[PDB]
Amino acid sequence: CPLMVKVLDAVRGSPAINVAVHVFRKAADDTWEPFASGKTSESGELHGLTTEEEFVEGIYKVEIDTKSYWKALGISPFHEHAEVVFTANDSGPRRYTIAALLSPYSYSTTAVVTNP
Amino acid sequence: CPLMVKVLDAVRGSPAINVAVHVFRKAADDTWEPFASGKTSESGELHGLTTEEEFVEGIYKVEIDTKSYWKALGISPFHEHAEVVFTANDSGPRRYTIAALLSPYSYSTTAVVTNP
Amino acid sequence: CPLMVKVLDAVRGSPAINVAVHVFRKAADDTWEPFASGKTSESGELHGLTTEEEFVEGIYKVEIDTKSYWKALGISPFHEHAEVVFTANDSGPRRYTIAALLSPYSYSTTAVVTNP
Amino acid sequence: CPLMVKVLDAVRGSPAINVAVHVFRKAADDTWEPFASGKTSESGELHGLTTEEEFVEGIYKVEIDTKSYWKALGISPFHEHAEVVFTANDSGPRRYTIAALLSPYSYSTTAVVTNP
Ligand SMILES: Cc1c(Cl)cccc1Nc1ncccc1C(=O)O
Ligand SMILES: Cc1c(Cl)cccc1Nc1ncccc1C(=O)O
Ligand code: NA
Ligand code: NA
Repeated sequence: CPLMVKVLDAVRGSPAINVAVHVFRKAADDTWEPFASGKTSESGELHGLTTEEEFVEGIYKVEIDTKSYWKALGISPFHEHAEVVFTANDSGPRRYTIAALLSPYSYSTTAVVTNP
Repeated sequence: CPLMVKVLDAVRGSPAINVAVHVFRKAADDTWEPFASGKTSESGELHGLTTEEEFVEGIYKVEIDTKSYWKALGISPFHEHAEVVFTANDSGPRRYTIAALLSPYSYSTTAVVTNP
Repeated sequence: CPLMVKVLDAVRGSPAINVAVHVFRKAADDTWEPFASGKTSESGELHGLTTEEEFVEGIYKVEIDTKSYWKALGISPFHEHAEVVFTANDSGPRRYTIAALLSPYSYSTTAVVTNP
Repeated sequence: CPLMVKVLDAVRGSPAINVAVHVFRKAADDTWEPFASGKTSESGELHGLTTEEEFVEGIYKVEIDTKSYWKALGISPFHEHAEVVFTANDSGPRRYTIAALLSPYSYSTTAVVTNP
């Protein structure tokens, strides 16, 4: 699998567990079409979203449902969700990790792109 | 000025100047309607986007055009843009500062919310 | 004011008020000598730490007393403090803003450096 | 091993490879005594720094030698190093991951503390 998502909690110092993640691919008419989805594991990670054959070049959006995560902890958050929008490019390294670090009023996101 | 956007560059240690910003508001049919737009000044700040009268309750999306910023400086970055999606004014009028700190493969965003 | 410190709270979406800050400068025997100190105001900012005359070339350490900040709000955080260590004025006088964004188990820090 | 260090590069979107890391423990006279050290691997990770028997409660400092990392890439950085100072506590979960995300003029750090 060429795409993994990892989510961390900056308030508790822990993985962010059971967070819903939705991935979309941009269609030719500029709409966002559902591509893959899941929930983070006990390690904060979501594996197996796609395959090499399916993950062709194009623009993708990863939506992390942060508002529901904070509400289940009893904490009032700012954002509706965190959105990560990027182009997949076959020239570059082949494995994409999209990571996010969550606080109630802030988030940080980075990409780690590597070649096995 | 109940909505201000501030952008910093983590590579240069400077304000991020001339960054385009587009704000949208979710309409009653669930589409994103254009609401306001502008670009950051020499201080990295974008003022004057809206007014207390026009900035009603709603779900707003602040799109910060990070790719165009980096490409103008000769850098091929990861993200298409940074998107900040939040509900505003649901407990009455507030003042919002949306800030972002930019790197080629990462960004952080936070909100400062005050009650005038 | 060639040195300013700004601190934000990522849990509340607000300035971090009443945060103690201690600045040190490395001496010719390699020890950290006390240089200046203060606390952040209602805006999260600490002004007036030093002057253009006293802020000579050197290696400086800005210690932001994050643990004491969180403990006063009822939160047991991870870090003792946040430390920012940098060489200043090695190409002539500059103005430095040291900013930090705080969560219980995380912090981000960045510098804005300008030439007056 | 109860302590792991992980370092990421926000400019290149990659692990930060071959970064020197030094760990110190605070002594009774308030000085910092060398405890363990190493260099990050090709995955940006440094394993095997200590053992359960040796990693007793106390105050520790993790110094990440970011300045040398950026200089070897040809990039002028701001900080001398990144410093992470924290108390180890036997009550909490048993495995500490200290992670840092590096840019030339900024860094973010978080702790992930979990129980096997
Ligand atoms: C310091 C910082 C980090 Cl580390 C990350 C994101 C924004 C900021 N800065 C701000 N964020 C919100 C409002 C104001 C600022 C500022 O730096 O003036
Ligand atoms: C340490 C950190 C910060 Cl400070 C901010 C955002 C992500 C991370 N962590 C990661 N980011 C990307 C890929 C992996 C990780 C990780 O911590 O395993
Ligand atoms: Na309401
Ligand atoms: Na010089």
